[PDB]
Amino acid sequence: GAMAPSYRVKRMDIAKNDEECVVNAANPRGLPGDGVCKAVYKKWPESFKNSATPVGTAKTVMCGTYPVIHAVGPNFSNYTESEGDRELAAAYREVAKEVTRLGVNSVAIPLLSTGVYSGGKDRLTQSLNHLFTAMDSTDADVVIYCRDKEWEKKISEAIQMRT
Ligand SMILES: Nc1nc2ccc(F)cc2s1
Ligand SMILES: [Cl-]
Ligand SMILES: [Cl-]
Repeated sequence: GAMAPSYRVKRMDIAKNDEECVVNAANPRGLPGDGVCKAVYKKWPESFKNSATPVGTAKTVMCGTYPVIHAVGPNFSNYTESEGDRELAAAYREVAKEVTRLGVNSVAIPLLSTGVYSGGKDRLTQSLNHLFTAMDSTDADVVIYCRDKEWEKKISEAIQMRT
């Protein structure tokens, strides 16, 4: 793992990450989708061979030797707040298992269920806290990707708060 495991946040295209593997905010059917999922499809299209997986799970497919971890957050349009929250926590726990199995020293990760799966709500804090619960016990350097200038500030603050 990383010598001093850390969290960082960058405001850029996750398709341009400088990490040893990437987490896709995937749909359950392995379709190209939109947002992060569309950029991942354009950069690593080979990774979508048999990528379909249920909500609350993660499935890794290699693009050459570069791992793409397809993590399926819930669509809060379809789920109750209670069941959506349980599936969102589960998806990040499956990501932590896959990152550990792969033996990577770093991972690029988006906030799951915060874009077109958010059901039109701000889920920054909900999704980030589930990311921390899952990844805190791993020793990989985690680099969180966002697009919004205000989200970059709010994620940076939440990382710095814990030290
Ligand atoms: N290509 C893209 N990368 C990201 C990374 C984070 C994000 F929130 C949106 C996008 S769209
Ligand atoms: Cl960029
Ligand atoms: Cl999303």
